[PDB]
Amino acid sequence: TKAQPTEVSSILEERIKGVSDEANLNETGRVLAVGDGIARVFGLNNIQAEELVEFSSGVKGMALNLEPGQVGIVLFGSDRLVKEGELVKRTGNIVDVPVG
Amino acid sequence: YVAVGQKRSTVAQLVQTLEQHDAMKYSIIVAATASEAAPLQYLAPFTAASIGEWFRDNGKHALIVYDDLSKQAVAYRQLSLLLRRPPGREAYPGDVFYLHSR
Amino acid sequence: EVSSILEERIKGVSDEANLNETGRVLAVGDGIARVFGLNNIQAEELVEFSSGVKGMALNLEPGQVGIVLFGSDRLVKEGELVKRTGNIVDVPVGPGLLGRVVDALGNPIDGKGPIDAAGRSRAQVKAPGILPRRSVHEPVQTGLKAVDALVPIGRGQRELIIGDRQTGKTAVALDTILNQKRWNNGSDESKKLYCVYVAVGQKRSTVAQLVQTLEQHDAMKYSIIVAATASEAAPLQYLAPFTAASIGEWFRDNGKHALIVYDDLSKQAVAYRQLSLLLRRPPGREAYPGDVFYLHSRLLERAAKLSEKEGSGSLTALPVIETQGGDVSAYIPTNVISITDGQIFLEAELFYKGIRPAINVGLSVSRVGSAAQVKALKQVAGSLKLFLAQYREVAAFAQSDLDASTKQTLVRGERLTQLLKQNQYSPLATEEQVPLIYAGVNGHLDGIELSRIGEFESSFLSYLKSNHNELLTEIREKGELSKELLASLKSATESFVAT
Amino acid sequence: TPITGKVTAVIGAIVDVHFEQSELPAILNALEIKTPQGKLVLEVAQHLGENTVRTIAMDGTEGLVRGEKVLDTGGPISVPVGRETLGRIINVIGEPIDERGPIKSKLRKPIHADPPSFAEQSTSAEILETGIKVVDLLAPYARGGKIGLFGGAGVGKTVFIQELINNIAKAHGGFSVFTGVGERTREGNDLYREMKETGVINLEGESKVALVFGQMNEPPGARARVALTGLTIAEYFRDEEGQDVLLFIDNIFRFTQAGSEVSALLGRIPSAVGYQPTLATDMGLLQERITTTKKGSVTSVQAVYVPADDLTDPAPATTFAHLDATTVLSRGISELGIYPAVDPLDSKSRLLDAAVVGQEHYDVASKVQETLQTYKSLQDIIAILGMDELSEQDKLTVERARKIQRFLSQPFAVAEVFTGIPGKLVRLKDTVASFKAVLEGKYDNIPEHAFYMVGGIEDVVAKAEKLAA
Amino acid sequence: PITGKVTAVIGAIVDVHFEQSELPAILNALEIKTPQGKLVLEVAQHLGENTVRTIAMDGTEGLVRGEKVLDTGGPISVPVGRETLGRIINVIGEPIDERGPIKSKLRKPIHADPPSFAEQSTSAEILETGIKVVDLLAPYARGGKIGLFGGAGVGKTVFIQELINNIAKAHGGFSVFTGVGERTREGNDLYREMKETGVINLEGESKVALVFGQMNEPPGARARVALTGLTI
Amino acid sequence: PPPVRLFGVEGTYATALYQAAAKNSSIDAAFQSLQKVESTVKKNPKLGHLLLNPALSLKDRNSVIDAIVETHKNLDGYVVNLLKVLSENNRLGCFEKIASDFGVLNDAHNGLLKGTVTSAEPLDPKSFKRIEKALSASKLVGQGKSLKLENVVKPEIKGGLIVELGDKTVDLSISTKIQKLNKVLED
Amino acid sequence: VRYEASLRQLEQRQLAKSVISRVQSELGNPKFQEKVLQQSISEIEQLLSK
Repeated sequence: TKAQPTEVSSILEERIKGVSDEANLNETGRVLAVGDGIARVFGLNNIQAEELVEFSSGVKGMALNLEPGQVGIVLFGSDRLVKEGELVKRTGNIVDVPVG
Repeated sequence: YVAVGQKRSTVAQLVQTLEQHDAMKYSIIVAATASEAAPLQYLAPFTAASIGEWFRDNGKHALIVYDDLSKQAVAYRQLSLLLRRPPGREAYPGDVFYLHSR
Repeated sequence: EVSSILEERIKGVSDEANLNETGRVLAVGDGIARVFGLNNIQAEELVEFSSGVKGMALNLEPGQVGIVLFGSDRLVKEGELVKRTGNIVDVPVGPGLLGRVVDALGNPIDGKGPIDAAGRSRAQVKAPGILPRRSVHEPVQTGLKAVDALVPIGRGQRELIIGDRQTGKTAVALDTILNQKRWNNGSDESKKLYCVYVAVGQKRSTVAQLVQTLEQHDAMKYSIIVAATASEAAPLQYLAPFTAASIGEWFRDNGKHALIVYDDLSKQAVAYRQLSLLLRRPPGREAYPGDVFYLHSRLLERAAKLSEKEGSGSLTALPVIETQGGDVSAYIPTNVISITDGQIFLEAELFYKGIRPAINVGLSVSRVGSAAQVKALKQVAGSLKLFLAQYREVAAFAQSDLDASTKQTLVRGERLTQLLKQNQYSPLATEEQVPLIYAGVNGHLDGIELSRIGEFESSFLSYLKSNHNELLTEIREKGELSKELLASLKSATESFVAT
Repeated sequence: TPITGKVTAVIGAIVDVHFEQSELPAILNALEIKTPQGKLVLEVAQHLGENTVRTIAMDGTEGLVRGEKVLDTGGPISVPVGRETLGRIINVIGEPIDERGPIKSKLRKPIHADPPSFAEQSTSAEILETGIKVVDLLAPYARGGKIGLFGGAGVGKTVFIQELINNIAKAHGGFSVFTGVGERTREGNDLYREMKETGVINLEGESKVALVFGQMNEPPGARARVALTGLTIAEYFRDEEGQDVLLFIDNIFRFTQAGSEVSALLGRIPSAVGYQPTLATDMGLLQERITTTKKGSVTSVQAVYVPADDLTDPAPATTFAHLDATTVLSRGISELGIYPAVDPLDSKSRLLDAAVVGQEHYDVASKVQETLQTYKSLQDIIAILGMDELSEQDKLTVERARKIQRFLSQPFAVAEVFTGIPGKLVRLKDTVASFKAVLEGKYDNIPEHAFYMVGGIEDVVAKAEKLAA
Repeated sequence: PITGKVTAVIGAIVDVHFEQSELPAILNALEIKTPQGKLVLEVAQHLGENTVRTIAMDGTEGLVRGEKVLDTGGPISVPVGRETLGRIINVIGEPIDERGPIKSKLRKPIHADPPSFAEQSTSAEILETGIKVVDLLAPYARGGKIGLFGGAGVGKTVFIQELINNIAKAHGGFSVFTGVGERTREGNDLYREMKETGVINLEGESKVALVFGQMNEPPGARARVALTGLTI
Repeated sequence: PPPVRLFGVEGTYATALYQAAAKNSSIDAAFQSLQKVESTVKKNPKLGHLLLNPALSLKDRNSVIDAIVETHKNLDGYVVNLLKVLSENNRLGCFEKIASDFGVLNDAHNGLLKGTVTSAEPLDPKSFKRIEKALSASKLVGQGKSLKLENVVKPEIKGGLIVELGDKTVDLSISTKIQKLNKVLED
Repeated sequence: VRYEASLRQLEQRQLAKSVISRVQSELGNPKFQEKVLQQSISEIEQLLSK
């Protein structure tokens, strides 16, 4: 039909196995697509709008679209470090600068 | 001074012109060069403003140059169209106005 | 009779064979077809459908393949069985195509008997590297002044012919082919051209007129004509320059010279435009795809002069443009121009006002196309190119200063423009053109007034051969003028000017 | 690491691989598909997941079976760099095309290279002289400067770049890098021959010039990474070796156009008119990869093709950010019989703001610009009626400005043949002097033909002698 | 029999779904049985799975989904002969001029393939005309095509009339005037005027045949009147 | 990636199901149960097969699901969760679609090969066996792979026959050949 | 001469429709059945030799 998380075989195989918890939906979620200077993550249902989420390759990137399919996280760097399957952990702080 | 879309070489001439003219004492350069992605380019005017609201709050006077807000729309265009959001006018997403006015 | 031809045919076919793979089509139409299956197919393979129509694989996708139809929609139907030809898209190459009319598939469509071939070689190929290339040295003769050496073309050049369509655009090209007939029957094989005239988007009626015209002019026995006419569908027009150009390259890698005329590359752009939009690819600048550029640059660099290694072969090109009213703001014209070197800007305004050929020389240039000309043809035309771009400036302000010097230039210049004209479809010989440009360059059109330019010309030529043909034997063989020969001509031209 | 795969699809010239094991490569890693033809080198641009990536194709995709092996090299396409890259021609796969064999190298490097940071910066902007009049006066080159030329070929894009090499490269000495991004085949062969004839490169002797040339029968993905291949070679020289260098680039419109072709295919929605959405980031990397470091210093000259002569088109516009000087060449001016074809009102340099070119030079150039701008203003009135149906003061102004326009034509010296007038090499120092005299009426009393195709001051005098006779 | 039920009416695009072993080709004629007339649909695509996409020759307004369609086996077949000369016909091949039926002799498909290369003009043959002004300054030809310029109602209509009379004397030949997107008020005037000046008659055989496609009929019927006149 | 690709065209469900079920080992078992739950849907004649076009909610579909698992229980636990997924996306008509795909995938892993032998006449068993022998000899069917050959009667072939399987075909039909031959014989 | 040329054209179509009648005669006869066996044994020899 059209992409939803049931059109991707890695998500669906596990759904059939009755795992739909295991806290891939709390503070983390697993990357599913990368390229073009954009990233997309699966999970992230405790996300806030405009927040920063740290990709586990030392690249942190902000998130500007929230969707239950693929939360669309815009990167602040390299596509050659950030790659698929990895976990991302929500920083829990909206983007910020020192003032002084 | 806000510099979005520019080559480091250009910025490098400016900062030296200021130090000679005796006025890098109080100048801050917020930069997001063009090599550096579209979100950082976009976030650059906006963190510049916040650094100003602090000066403004405290009873101090400052000036913010936003060079250039036409490349800000462009940056915003790159991310939006690859997050597949419908276009406003000229391919620039229609909620560009909200960014610029706030 | 009618029984015999049918009996022959039925016996020349049996149409029983054993097959590899098949598809059965998914949903067909719009000049693109969607086929189900075809799991072992290679890319750009030829497929043949049960209709009889054949197509080239464009999109190989994981479950389906999207062929493009070489032929009208109506024949293809849904639920037909598609069988792999097993071979990549190719067109017959060899010297059994000279004086056989063909389409872009290589079929005889009236023909002059069935088609014989040395080889076949793939429609699409990519041109040799940087290393096997060499600059031009040998001049292309058009047998028309104003291009002769005034705006030079050489052998392996890619020099352009630009103007508004159907101002007599086609004749300028024919003359190139026609004029080369006594250097094309030589015993110097480097001097022979074998020419292909690609007719894309033109009326099938015009092409039939063109086939007959060449056989009257006895020139069809060293030219091929390729057809993807207006009637015949767009994906065949797209492929028409590519397929023909493979045929051109075959002459070029036997180390012999050739020519190919791509009429009109603006119509290749349209053909490719329609195919592109119906495949869902969004239009670029000027509503033409943004991959148009790719087709022309790949296409054009398979006409190039090769080095000593490759047999010092060449395939020259004259690409023919349909301009949108003499505008060069438009995408397709500039794309052909930036790849190419040299332009043959042609004027409609001039064609109407009795200048045949109407080859404007102001926006006509040669860059690397200027080392084509042998010494005779550098001497005689010397700085005429420059003088008639001093003439343009002199006439901007002849709506400031009015002096004898400016007036003198203007009189020479008008007289010179008149002189360039020559009869069309009998292109005046090169040896014959060498004296005429001498006269004018050496300012000897201060004794001839405009009305009599034509009269002087024939009477001056007749005079020269009967008086002294020595001069002309020299230029036929040597092809380089010496100072002594030059002076001898000057002495003769002034004699004729008085009386 | 080794990663087996098969070629699932070939949709356009943006092939899709499906890997046969759970190991996956990163974005911008390089992959090779084995065919008895050679190889095809393709480069990961997306992962679309389910172990199906989408890869940019640097070789035409003819004859590709589905279910056909691919292999992972484990990183981005690796060129050869060294000081044994000199005298060579390099393609895009790091292989010669001028057939001198395997290109001797110590380090082989990935074509993408993370840009120099804003802590490595030379503040240099010292005058370098072109040896062309128009250029010395209106937009003199600089040690740190970036120059770009725009508009379509008039005098031939390439040919101008050749004069520049003729003059600047025999008096700057040292290394020079040429990167030609999807440049026409024939032209590269003519240049190669000229350098050996003029004893610059020699394959039997030294080679203080290096070369990169692509070909415009190559597929769009390939012509896009011709630019990066040269650029890798350039950085090596600037930094590791620490030498001051040139760069010349012709034609960098072709980089942008190659990107715009692949943009659709990948699965992108592009920007209006048709151009890519990633234009600003990508243009950013190239022009910040040519950015001076505190080792050596470089000066670049870039050629841009416009298919309408509209510099308000989105691709010439993004170029402008990364340029502090320009020398726009316009088709109009060529057609009129003025070579070179520099437009004088669309010229700029950073040093022409003030006395960064010295006060005298600034006064002469400031007034030149004013005179020609008045001439352009009165163009309508001239066409509609003339100049004697104007005021007497104005009539002089028009006539003076007509001598200036003509005066700017300097005969080319490696294209002397093509112009047809023996070349003039007119110094920076001389150009200031010549232009000074002409403004005060000291040569404005003799024909508009004594200004047609002349060099310095001396030549103007000499064309009077001719006309007189 | 190849039959299917209507499963859409998106604009003037009516999609018919057909059952198994029952397959169209592109350009065929579909006739939907109705008590309101018939509607002729032309297959202009195959969307597969035994569904089609067509254009209509008449207003689609009032269609139910579920009405039977029947496939002829190929394009609309329009009458030809010297019984079809002096008759106004819409695209479908039937009288709109209301002088009872046209006596069918032979009928022929509206789409036909371009004639062979050896049968395209290999020379220009000059079409004779009684107008002197025409034959000097712009020779008519048997293979050529001559595009009129000027206003409408300025002499053009009468000029069209003139040419018919010369052709009759010159060769013996007839004509067909085909009107695309015809202005239905003007059609009456021209029909009356043509009969009166005797290039059409109710007394027998005629020269010019008229083919009219009203502008209130869908787009498709406007295009296809042009191929229908040519076949005659 | 599990052996045998069939991802996309809703066949992504089958691939997922196949691998998820391969690792416990109950693909045959599952297949048997999926066909069985599917059959008792089809023989449900009071809008459980007579309505398969969605127009039901989340919640009304959930109680249609509960009705389906009332019929028999013990299908294993993977294909019972599958029902849920299909349910969540609210596609009741793309339930049998998956069933057929999962069947195709299953009988490929087992190696049983479905073909077709179109004719317009219902051909002898001798001929069937002689064809089954010929296919088995050819590289078309290997070993550990079974052969099923199904004749169908189609009106669109009229005389002659065509063998088809593994998208490989040998076509000795009379109907296609008579048409091509007729075309060349109008010339 | 023109009519003779036409006669050749006429001849070509006449001879066409006669072959269409015989196609209908062959499919009408139990030659439909005698010839499917022939197809069968040819197809057997061929498929055996892949």
